[PDB]
Amino acid sequence: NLTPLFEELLQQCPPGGQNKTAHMVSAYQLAQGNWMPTSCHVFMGTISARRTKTHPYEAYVKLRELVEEHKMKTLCGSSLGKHNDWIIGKIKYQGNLRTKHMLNPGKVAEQLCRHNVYNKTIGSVMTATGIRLEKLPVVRAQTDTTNFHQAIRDKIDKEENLQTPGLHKKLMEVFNALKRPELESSYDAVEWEELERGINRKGAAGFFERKNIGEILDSEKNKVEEIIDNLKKGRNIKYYETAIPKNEKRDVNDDFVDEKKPRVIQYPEAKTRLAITKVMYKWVKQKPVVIPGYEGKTPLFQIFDKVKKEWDQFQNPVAVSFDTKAWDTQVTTKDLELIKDIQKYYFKKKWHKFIDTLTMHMTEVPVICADGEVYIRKGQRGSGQPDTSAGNSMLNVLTMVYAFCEATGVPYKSFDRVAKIHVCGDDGFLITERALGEKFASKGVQILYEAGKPQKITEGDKMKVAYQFDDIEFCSHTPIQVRWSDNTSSYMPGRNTTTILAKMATRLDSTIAYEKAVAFSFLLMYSWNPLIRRICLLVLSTELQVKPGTTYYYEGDPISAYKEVIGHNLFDLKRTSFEKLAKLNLSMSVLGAWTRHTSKRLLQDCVNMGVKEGNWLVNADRLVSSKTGNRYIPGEGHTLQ
Repeated sequence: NLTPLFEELLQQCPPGGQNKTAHMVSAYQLAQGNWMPTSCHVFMGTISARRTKTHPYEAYVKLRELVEEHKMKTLCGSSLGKHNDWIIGKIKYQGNLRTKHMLNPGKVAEQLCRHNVYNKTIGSVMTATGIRLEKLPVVRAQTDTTNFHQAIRDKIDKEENLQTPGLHKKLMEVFNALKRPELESSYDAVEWEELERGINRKGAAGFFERKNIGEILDSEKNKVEEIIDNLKKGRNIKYYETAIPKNEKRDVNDDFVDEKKPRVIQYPEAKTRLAITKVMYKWVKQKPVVIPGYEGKTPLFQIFDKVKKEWDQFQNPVAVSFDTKAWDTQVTTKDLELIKDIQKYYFKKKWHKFIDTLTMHMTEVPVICADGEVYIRKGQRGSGQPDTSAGNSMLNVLTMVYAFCEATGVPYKSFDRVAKIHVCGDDGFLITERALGEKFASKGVQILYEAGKPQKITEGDKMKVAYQFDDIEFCSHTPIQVRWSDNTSSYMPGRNTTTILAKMATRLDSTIAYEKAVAFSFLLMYSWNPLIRRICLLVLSTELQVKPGTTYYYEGDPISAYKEVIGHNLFDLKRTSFEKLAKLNLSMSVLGAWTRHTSKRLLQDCVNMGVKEGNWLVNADRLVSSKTGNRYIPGEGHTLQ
């Protein structure tokens, strides 16, 4: 009766270990009365209790008393580490972050250095069909300095999560169930050439740097090699991260979902990022993949077909979603230490002192904000570290297998026999049989809280379950089935039409070639969406002399290029799933972004252009060509990046 009240309190208790000595009672037994909490330390949703016949509300006031007693004797003195001392010398002005859990030593001197504009061609195409641009959500919000420091105080300014005693030994036992011993002690640094192939030269400079990635490559390689040398020998470097709001000028990726970035971007200097990537390439880029389920290298237009083939081998498949609240701030020092031990498993012994020193620097990180304010972060992850994707994915896989096995009784070495997991940093889900998944979905919240990865406050304290394939959510997307004219069916990455329109029509800048790279990219993703697909085809049909400039672009003909990645011709897309299309279209009607005329004014504009003589891309749309009589004859075309 009082059970859900206790379930909520137990997610405020400090995690503890087993007891045996004392009777260990759950939130159920507590609300049944006649149990008195001896301690507030929780182990698997149990607490210790003396059978002294209490009132259920006396028990609750007791446990709550024990917890608040604990919380005030625990919020207490962070001595700065010698290797971070150098940042104090650069301090010039008093701090004003008002942080309650990490040092704010002050503010350094300001240093010597983008708004949301429309893509005019793409935007005018939408305006031309009655899509009302003013009703579309804002998709690239820039935070001002005051809400930025608020985001720091709100999300970063925290003490490290308590975790179950012995957790990381258990996680290490999960790792040993899925290591790849044929790769142990084999990873070595890579050559400049391999590094330079896969690296964005626009990659951002840190607070004290001036040159970006490409400029350091061109003229300051010796500075990167010196950092490698220091770390390799175990000497300290002047390691620091810079903090910027999401969608700031320096918010640039070194390598369609961009919602997978936190509000505060924290990133090491470009010299330092190159140093880490040169040595740890094979691990941070996952070449080869050793993280089970890792999908960070699978294209979004492929991922759901791959998952479908696994869903299809279960009697009663369900998927349980991982939804950790602000994952990067929940990463603890013991978590980083676990990743370090795993890296050292795969790396040759000559890089172990490198790995150790890097990790030490990452456990207490000086962070400089854009405005110069300094804070000292304990643990956590900066979203811009080269290890973010690989470290987070591995950490997520271990913690989720741990939680599932503790929850269901399945032993770690038996996970691969009853469940399939997929991860992209903190994002992911596992597929398994309905009984197993429902048992994991109810208990996972409390176990994952005690493992130091609290889940987003869900409905009834259960994790989200998908009972049908296309209710799965992953990388901001969800499966939508399409029908091909060869009588096959496949799945594409679905997402709300309102969100696709806003992403397509807007840009941060400080050219039609870029708009056609966007249109081709969105065509690769969203050709299941008749409205997106037709706008793409029109924009691509604009100024055909101009080559395209941006996750993907096409050499030669975009329609051929499409046929290469997707494996069908655009013209063979017969049908999109009726129900899932209606779901993904609802916010068009809720926001008033379209009207009853919009779908036909768009089709008409395509027919109007496609009946004309020539070779028109719009005629690659099955239904447009149906009404023009003309077809599109492709040239020779290839997808690149």
